[PDB]
Amino acid sequence: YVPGSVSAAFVTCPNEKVAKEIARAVVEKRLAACVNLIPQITSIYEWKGKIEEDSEVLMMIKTQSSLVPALTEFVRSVHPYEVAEVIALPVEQGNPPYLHWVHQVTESV
Amino acid sequence: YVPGSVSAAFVTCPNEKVAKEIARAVVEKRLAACVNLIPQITSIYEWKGKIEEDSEVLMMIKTQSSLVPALTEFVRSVHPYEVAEVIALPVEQGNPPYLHWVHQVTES
Amino acid sequence: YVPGSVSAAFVTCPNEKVAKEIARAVVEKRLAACVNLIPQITSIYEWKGKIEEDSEVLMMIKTQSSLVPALTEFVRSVHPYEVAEVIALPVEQGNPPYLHWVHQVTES
Repeated sequence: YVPGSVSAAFVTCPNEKVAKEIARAVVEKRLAACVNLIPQITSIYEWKGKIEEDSEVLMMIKTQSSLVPALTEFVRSVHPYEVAEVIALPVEQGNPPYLHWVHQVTESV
Repeated sequence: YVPGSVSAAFVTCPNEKVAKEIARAVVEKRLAACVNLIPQITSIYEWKGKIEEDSEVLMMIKTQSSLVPALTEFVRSVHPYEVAEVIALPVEQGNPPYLHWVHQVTES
Repeated sequence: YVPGSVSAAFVTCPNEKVAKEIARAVVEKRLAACVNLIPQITSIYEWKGKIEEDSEVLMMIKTQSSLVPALTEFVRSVHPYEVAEVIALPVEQGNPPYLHWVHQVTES
């Protein structure tokens, strides 16, 4: 395992149906090895000077770090918002056969 | 995008109502760009030798890394418990215009 | 605070009753200081040429970075999976007495 060669990316979505469309497509396209959907989130941020509280879904995405720029761009291309929240945090350690799988199921088309 | 220059911080609150109040507060004060609250969490740890399980709310907060010290101090004050659990993890990549927006709505 | 001396590990489990026995066991063995269980996740991934969506529980475990291999070995020895997902992310900043507490309850 090379530290930092896998990453967990977060993306938030307006509802569960868009989240699952997008989760299903990143995996079909091999941009990611798996996606965990966390429903029922409440997002709180400022917009147009006012504080909003939206009902959302958070996606946690496991992919190779070298693929996050293509993941992200795919995300921008389909996402309802027009500035989509994508962040990716490096995996330093883990289950060595899990990490390998992430690499396998996501490499070389 | 400068790697490491935005962090995602995670904070555990005893219930929705305090979590929402803190989340509102840190965003109004521009200590954070946005906060995701995740309800119906269960936390398990040792207390004075013995396993507990609490019912809580986990907050994920995005903000500039150089702001992590003040957010944490804000969270410490404001308080229910004595030791506030805040950890921040470095964001290495992501959607540039989004990360740019984080830096601007918390800017200096 | 030594940056990256604490880690946040994510483990995905089939249900609440499994995540909970593992959660209790890692805390008890002092492989971890604190575990949060996030219920009601959907996992999406390709298996056998098609998309699977399973109903699952995500655990988030705070512990000493130096303890992750022993954490991971234990998780793998008790976990129904057959390739359990365990990933760890370095905690670069946060609440120093909290982080000191993570180290004390898992002390070497």
